[PDB]
Amino acid sequence: EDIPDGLPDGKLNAEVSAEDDAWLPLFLLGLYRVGRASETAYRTLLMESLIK
RNA sequence: UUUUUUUUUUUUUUUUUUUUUUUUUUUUUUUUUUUUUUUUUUUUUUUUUUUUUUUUUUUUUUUUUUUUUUUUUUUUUUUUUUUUUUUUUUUUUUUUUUU
Repeated sequence: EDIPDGLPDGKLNAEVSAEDDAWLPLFLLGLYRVGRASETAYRTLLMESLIK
């Protein structure tokens, strides 16, 4: 269901990686769970993410 | 290995003794750490007796409203990758015993 014209405002391009797929989608999906937390003491989910 | 009082020279056995002694008593007197005399509330000028009082007052109550120091919405293990579950294990051993 290709979206209508709401294309985001991009920025400049950094150094080309083409290899970070081993962590970057996992990092975003785990950051979703970290954002779902509500206690600062329960921010050990972030530490578990970094350990992972 | 050997041993088994952290016993022992032989003597001895009151951390007793010159002799004399025995109130860490005594000059003789004495014996309220009493006393000039006379006194005896560390009472008193006369008044006086709420460290009461201007009058008025008397929630150190009140603008009107109000009355979870509740609430975006959604929610409700300050659970979870999967797998697991002696903060057990080389093997051999098992008085931190022995000449």
